[PDB]
Amino acid sequence: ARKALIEKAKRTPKFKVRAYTRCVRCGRARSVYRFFGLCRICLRELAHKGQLPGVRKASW
Amino acid sequence: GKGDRRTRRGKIWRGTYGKYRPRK
Amino acid sequence: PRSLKKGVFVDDHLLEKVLELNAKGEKRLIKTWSRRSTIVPEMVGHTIAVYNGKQHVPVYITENMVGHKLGEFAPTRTYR
Amino acid sequence: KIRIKLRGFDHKTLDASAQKIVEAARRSGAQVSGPIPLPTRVRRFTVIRGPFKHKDSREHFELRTHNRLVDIINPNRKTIEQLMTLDLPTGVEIEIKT
Amino acid sequence: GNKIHPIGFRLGITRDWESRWYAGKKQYRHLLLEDQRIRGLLEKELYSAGLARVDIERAADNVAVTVHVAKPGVVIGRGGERIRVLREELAKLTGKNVALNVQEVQNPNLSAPLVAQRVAEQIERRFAVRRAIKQAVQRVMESGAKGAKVIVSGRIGGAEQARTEWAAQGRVPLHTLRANIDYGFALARTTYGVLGVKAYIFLGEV
Amino acid sequence: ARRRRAEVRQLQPDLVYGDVLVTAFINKIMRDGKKNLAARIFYDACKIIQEKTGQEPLKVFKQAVENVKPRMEVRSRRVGGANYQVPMEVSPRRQQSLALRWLVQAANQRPERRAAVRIAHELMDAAEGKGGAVKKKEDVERMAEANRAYAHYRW
Amino acid sequence: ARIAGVEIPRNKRVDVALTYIYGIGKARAKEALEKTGINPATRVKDLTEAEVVRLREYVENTWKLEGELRAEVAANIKRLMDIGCYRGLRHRRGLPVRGQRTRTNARTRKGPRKTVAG
Amino acid sequence: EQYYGTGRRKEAVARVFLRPGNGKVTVNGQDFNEYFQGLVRAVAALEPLRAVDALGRFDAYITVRGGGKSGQIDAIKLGIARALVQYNPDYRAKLKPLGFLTRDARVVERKKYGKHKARRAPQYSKR
RNA sequence: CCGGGCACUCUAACGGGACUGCCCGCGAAAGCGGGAGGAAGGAGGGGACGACGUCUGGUCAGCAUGGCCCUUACGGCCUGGGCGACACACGUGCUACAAUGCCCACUACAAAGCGAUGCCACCCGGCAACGGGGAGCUAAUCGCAAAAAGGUGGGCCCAGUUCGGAUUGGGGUCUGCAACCCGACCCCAUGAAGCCGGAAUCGCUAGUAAUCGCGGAUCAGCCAUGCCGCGGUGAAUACG
Ligand SMILES: [Mg+2]
Ligand SMILES: [Mg+2]
Ligand SMILES: [Mg+2]
Ligand SMILES: [Mg+2]
Ligand SMILES: [Mg+2]
Ligand SMILES: [Mg+2]
Ligand SMILES: [Mg+2]
Ligand SMILES: [Mg+2]
Ligand SMILES: [Mg+2]
Ligand SMILES: [Mg+2]
Ligand SMILES: [Mg+2]
Ligand SMILES: [Zn+2]
Repeated sequence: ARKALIEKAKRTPKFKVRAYTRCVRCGRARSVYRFFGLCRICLRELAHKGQLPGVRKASW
Repeated sequence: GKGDRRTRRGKIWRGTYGKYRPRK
Repeated sequence: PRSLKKGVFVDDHLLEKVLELNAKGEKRLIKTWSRRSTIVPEMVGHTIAVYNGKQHVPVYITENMVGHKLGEFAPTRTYR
Repeated sequence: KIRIKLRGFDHKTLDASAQKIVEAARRSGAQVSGPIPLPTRVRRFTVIRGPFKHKDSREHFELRTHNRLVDIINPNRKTIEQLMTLDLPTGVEIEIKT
Repeated sequence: GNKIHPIGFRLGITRDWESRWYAGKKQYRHLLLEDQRIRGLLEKELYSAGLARVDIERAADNVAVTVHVAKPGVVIGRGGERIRVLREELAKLTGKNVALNVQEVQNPNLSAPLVAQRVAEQIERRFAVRRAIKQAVQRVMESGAKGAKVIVSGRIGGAEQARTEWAAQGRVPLHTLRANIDYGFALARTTYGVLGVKAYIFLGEV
Repeated sequence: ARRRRAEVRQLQPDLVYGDVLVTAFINKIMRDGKKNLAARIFYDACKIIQEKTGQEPLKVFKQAVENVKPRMEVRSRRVGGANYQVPMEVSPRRQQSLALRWLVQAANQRPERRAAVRIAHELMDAAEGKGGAVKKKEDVERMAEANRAYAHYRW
Repeated sequence: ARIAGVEIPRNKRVDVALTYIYGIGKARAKEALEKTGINPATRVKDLTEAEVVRLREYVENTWKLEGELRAEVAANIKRLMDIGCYRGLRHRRGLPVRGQRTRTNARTRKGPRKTVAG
Repeated sequence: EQYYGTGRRKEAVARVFLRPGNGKVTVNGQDFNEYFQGLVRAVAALEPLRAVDALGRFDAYITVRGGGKSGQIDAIKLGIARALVQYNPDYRAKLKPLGFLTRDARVVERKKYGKHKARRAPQYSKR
């Protein structure tokens, strides 16, 4: 996203309401997971790399 | 029917509880 | 069916400034921005110009409408 | 009785170091309760393959966290010796409470 | 378009995750960004070395930030004049204080992450793509490998219009898990424009 | 079915008469996949035949069926212009299906409220010799033999 | 009989027949059929000139149904209008009130479609 | 005095114990015709016995847990066929023709993406 | 439920098993047809997996990135509005138009998941949502949970009607600094179009379609009938 809009990490937003994850790396606000603090993209990126332990390619 | 709010299945579907769907 | 609850809300901004105009007797027009702010008896007579998002609309309050909210009287959009 | 809950991300690494914390406790004490598996708690992920539109793709990712027990009989006081802190694996995290 | 990252497609088998440490819960989202910051600045420097893999291990405080390279004698700096300043920058990240026990890589031309780096380096230096390629292929196919392959992106030669240069020899099956093929990506910025370079090196088998 | 002549997937016998025809019928009756109530509906009517016959239920059934199955039905065949309505003998398999399907169909076409009544009174009209069942039947044969002028466009 | 202002349910069940009343629904029934104890499932035809009275007196003078009701509601709307209330508006301009999408599906409030040359 | 044939089905396991008894077949502390109250089929489960002229000349106590009444109706029909042979082996002989001894592999398929359910695929237009 | 015990179910690792290997028929062979054994038979059933390349495909609003353009505004903070407008048009869906159904009471089996400021047992007040009080759990051992359809019983009796819940008036709870614009949920009243859909058109070949309900992600709350998974019952038909 823009740069200003990366102040989310502002401990004092004013009200816990404005607390929006926003991907850590890309900053991708949408598709952001919790268990990873990542957007559906960066997720699948590293996943394929292998920098996320236990995280395998689901099959069943 | 499966969509009438003030009824039995109306809650079962709308996913709720009320005077029309208590517990025990 | 408007659910405020068991603890009404009114953004102080004017609450204080409107409650004070009563001390001098009355005033002459105001102008809120918290159209979200409910309404109380101490309005009757006043004139709180609310924002539409573009302008400051003079909403002449009245007994009948004392229970409503500023916003319902400041029309947002335009059409025909 | 010694509660040992071995939980790792892989069925080998972990499971392996859970056939150790027994031998080193099969002589110095009760023949143990053998290592008990316990079902796995899986965290599943699915994400639109590419970015922008194309929502009819997805690809799937899991995260199986296996479990293990073992459990023994009477803190032999002399078993803790063969065990104590002679570990070695790093892809595990077992907690305790006998 | 068709295809995957055989690496992420082989983790189940022929490939152990970069970071091999159980944990999770209210920590995974943490002990994760950890590595990122690690292998993050960790690349900003060791570029000159052959920074291939960079495993990571944990279990309790005492981490294990390894690092492979083809230029170990570079990591060290001077008996310990470098391998120190850096293990210090570690407390500016992992306050959890960790090692750094380095290791080395045999033949920097089988380490895909590098083979590609090189082809990139070359290219970034205004080199002859298709030539460098047919070379790297050899630098790699010409040392043990059962098969390799290199792929340079577009804007070849600077061409005002994207292209794609191939080249590769010997078996390089990918639809086969039992494969084991180091995959190496290499970015390669340029005066006129970016352009990655992929590196595939099929070795061993079963 | 471009590959092979699909097999006439046999069906399990009836939980009573142990018949297959009967089953098939129950199957046609059932909807939304509720073999239960259907087993009933039909069975419940297998009885109603009695209150109106000293006859046996099964026979009545067999007769209703073996009576509504057609012999020659229409069939299109466009040829260098417009599509003609051609006849032709009828398959021993398309007999059954085309019949049952019509019974359970004509049944649900009646005024009777209690579902089972319908089917029940329907098999009867059927086995007997009239009603919507044999209607749609003797209404197809009549369709062919009305275009029997295309015995040259066989197959 | 003629319970609420001029009523006429008959031949049917009662907990059903009362329904045919304005301020009466499948709810205010059971209540009245209890606050006045009556075997619910009885054909109104088979009603006691004695119960019809308690039933009437209750329902009539216990609520605000029929005629008098139709006027109250209309009164709130008519009121809603008098003041520049948003809601008081959508009513004037035949359009959904409770915050709904007036683009697609809006028929019920708007009625028949007025298809125009697009 | 005792026999045990299993029989699973669509995720339904049935422990089928067989005892020489006169034939008081029953399930989870609930009469057979009482766990399968008005379920046309059910009877099926016993077909195996009914098939070996048994039925009345043999008693059965059975368990079951998992799946749906039906599935159980089937699983049970299996154990009752399994232990039934776990008893007399020369029993398969003509118990196999019908095959009341063959784990019904047919199991619910998965839900693939971009669909509504394995096969049921979204409909479209202007094409 | 406590002692007791791993035989069974299961939980989860590891192997075993099936190869046209066996018998008949045909063939030059591959292999095709049929039969026995067998849990399964000829790729047993479903996934992950998509070749050289094509469409100058999509995305410089994910991220990276060559050039260009603005640097007191094409940057930045904020508050209110907007993304939610409406005379209409199309797409994908949901709920129906009913008696193989709807309603109340009682009663019976699932699988996969989630749970720290979180799942909330049990008791209490309230018609209710929910509020107050409060046990256990870091969770095969406690909670979300009830599965629903189904089964035994009784209600309606073919009616726009006990079908159908749109729309609108009124009262109220929970999240949040704040629900006018613009949230969901409950109780009451309201009870609309709709009685099976023109020309045309979509899906699916077996545990599938059809049908019933359960969880999850995101997330304070929610506009999820959507998306992604689970399992219950369980067909028709394929000449060609
Ligand atoms: Mg940026
Ligand atoms: Mg938020
Ligand atoms: Mg209804
Ligand atoms: Mg999507
Ligand atoms: Mg879609
Ligand atoms: Mg393949
Ligand atoms: Mg283009
Ligand atoms: Mg474009
Ligand atoms: Mg929008
Ligand atoms: Mg009406
Ligand atoms: Mg009708
Ligand atoms: Zn990312």
